[PDB]
Amino acid sequence: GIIINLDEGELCLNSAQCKSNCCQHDTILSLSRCALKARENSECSAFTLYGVYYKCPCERGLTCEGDKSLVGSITNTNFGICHNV
Amino acid sequence: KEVCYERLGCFSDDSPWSGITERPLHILPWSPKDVNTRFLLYTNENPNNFQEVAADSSSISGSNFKTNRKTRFIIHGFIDKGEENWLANVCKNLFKVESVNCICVDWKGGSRTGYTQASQNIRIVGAEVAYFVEFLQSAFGYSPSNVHVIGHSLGAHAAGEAGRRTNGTIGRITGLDPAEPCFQGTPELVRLDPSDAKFVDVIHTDGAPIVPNLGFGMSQVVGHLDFFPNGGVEMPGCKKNILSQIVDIDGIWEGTRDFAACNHLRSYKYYTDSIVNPDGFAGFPCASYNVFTANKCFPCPSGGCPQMGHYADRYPGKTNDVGQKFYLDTGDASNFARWRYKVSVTLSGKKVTGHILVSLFGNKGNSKQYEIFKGTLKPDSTHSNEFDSDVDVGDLQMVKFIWYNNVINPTLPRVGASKIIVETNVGKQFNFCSPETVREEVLLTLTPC
Ligand SMILES: CCCCCCCCO[C@@H]1O[C@H](CO)[C@@H](O)[C@H](O)[C@H]1O
Ligand SMILES: CCCCCCCCO[C@@H]1O[C@H](CO)[C@@H](O)[C@H](O)[C@H]1O
Ligand SMILES: CCCCCCCCO[C@@H]1O[C@H](CO)[C@@H](O)[C@H](O)[C@H]1O
Ligand SMILES: CCCCCCCCO[C@@H]1O[C@H](CO)[C@@H](O)[C@H](O)[C@H]1O
Ligand SMILES: CCCCCCCCO[C@H]1O[C@H](CO)[C@@H](O)[C@H](O)[C@H]1O
Ligand SMILES: *[P@@](=O)(CCCCCCCCCCC)OC
Ligand SMILES: [Ca+2]
Repeated sequence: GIIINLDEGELCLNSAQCKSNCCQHDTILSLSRCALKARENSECSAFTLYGVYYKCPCERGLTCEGDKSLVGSITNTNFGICHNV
Repeated sequence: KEVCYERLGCFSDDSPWSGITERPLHILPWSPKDVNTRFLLYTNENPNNFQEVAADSSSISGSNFKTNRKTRFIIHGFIDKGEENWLANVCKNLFKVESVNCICVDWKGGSRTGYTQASQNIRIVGAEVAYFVEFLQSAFGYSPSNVHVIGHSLGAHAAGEAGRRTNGTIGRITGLDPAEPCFQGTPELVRLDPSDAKFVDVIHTDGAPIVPNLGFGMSQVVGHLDFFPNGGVEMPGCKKNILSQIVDIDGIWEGTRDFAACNHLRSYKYYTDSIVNPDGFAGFPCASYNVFTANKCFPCPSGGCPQMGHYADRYPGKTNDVGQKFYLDTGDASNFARWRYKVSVTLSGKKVTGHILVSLFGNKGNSKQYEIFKGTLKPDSTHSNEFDSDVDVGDLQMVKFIWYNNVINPTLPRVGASKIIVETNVGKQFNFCSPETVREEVLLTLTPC
């Protein structure tokens, strides 16, 4: 909390705090820590407004392809896979 | 002064045991009864419940101990007990790859006291283990070459005491961050050294001076093969802030231990992973660790690199010389395994300022993008860098180049990689080519050439 430039595995409240811009947690009721962004061909999440992810956004030049829904946005579940273009 | 015990012999406070710069105090070890060394057996037959055995035919006989397979003893250090999860956690991983008699040596009766007294208590424990080994030899004709003793901290020296008494006939000892105070710089009689076992391999993870740095382990080289992962002084993932160390993914207890001595405990954490990752810990022979990170000790030499950890005994030249230093980097969290590569990118396109990244694609998968260089990106210039990948990609089929910079030029430049050469740790080279160029933040896919 109130501490910027955090490392992976360090607890966080929001992605702004993480060097890798992804504060992540696997479930709703569980602590979130800084995690690396999704590499190509693995699971990701569409950039969000909630600050944290259940899956991280992709690395540079990569697109997280998957179904993007209105429900998926409010629920932070706009999942997909990292693809080149 | 001399105090003698049945079974174990005498113990004296003569030099060098006491009365020297490193060990001034004249301390004698506690009684065998007090130290209360216990042998807790685990096997493939009994992986979750320990059968407490002892150096007596009825014990070995009534129990699951099989005389036709290796035996590995695990001795803890100061404050710990043989029932600590990390110990049994090692046997359980061993059960994943071999049939074995896993023996956890508990001596909390002597480890949960003043350190100077724990350091002396170490000799009763060594004595207890050599007694048990000689017993297995005499009683069952079991060879001490089938014996492997693993010892963490103080236990590394207790393992060395147990080897002294068996005249270096035990197969091997693995010192997991041998304690420094009261042992570094002293004579071999008093500590682990290559002569205690047929082969001695050591993992160094907390070698900073005890004062003022408080590094619990030694920097001094004490075996045949001495490994210094991450340089052997500061381990990645250790310097997290207080709240994060304590509230880490493994529960409070693990977190708390790590708050207290993360680097030090990394040695057994590394060893446990190597067991199930036989090629994940290639150590590189090198003058020092700075020369290693300076990209001057790659790839593995002819004949190979020794694997740090469990598979270090598979190394052909393990006893060719003593104190051979190897370097390597690991991960900052479980599955500490890393595979080192080297990539040489020759630039094309426009001279710009930025960071260049590369990701590898092979039969077994692909990796993260790794920064190869950052600064002035001038055409036809080549830049190399070695890095530790969290995945083994196998045979390379493709490499994707990519660059970017915090300041976007109003001209919209295009930078390319005319050639990228990937070299694996065993010396295999793959070449990739491209005539194309790309805007920043667009992957340039290079194909085999
Ligand atoms: C419900 C379970 C998920 C909660 C969030 C899990 C965050 C785990 O996170 C991981 O922790 C390690 C050390 O703690 C770091 O090395 C990893 O890089 C980090 O991402
Ligand atoms: C005394 C602490 C109260 C304020 C702490 C707020 C943030 C605590 O941590 C939060 O816990 C939640 C459930 O464990 C997770 O969903 C959050 O992602 C996690 O960061
Ligand atoms: C050494 C004096 C205090 C010992 C620590 C007591 C509290 C932590 O104790 C630990 O609790 C954990 C959960 O049961 C277990 O994993 C450990 O085996 C147990 O010792
Ligand atoms: C996909 C596989 C993720 C494995 C992440 C590691 C899970 C927990 O295992 C390990 O336990 C130790 C306890 O102190 C820590 O030091 C390690 O770094 C931690 O990662
Ligand atoms: C093992 C019994 C003695 C423990 C002494 C603990 C003294 C403080 O030391 C510890 O805390 C420091 C900060 O958290 C860490 O940086 C060190 O790596 C660790 O040794
Ligand atoms: P190893 O058995 C002990 C390594 C050296 C520790 C000495 C420190 C104890 C004195 C108090 C200072 C913190 O650890 C498991
Ligand atoms: Ca010795």
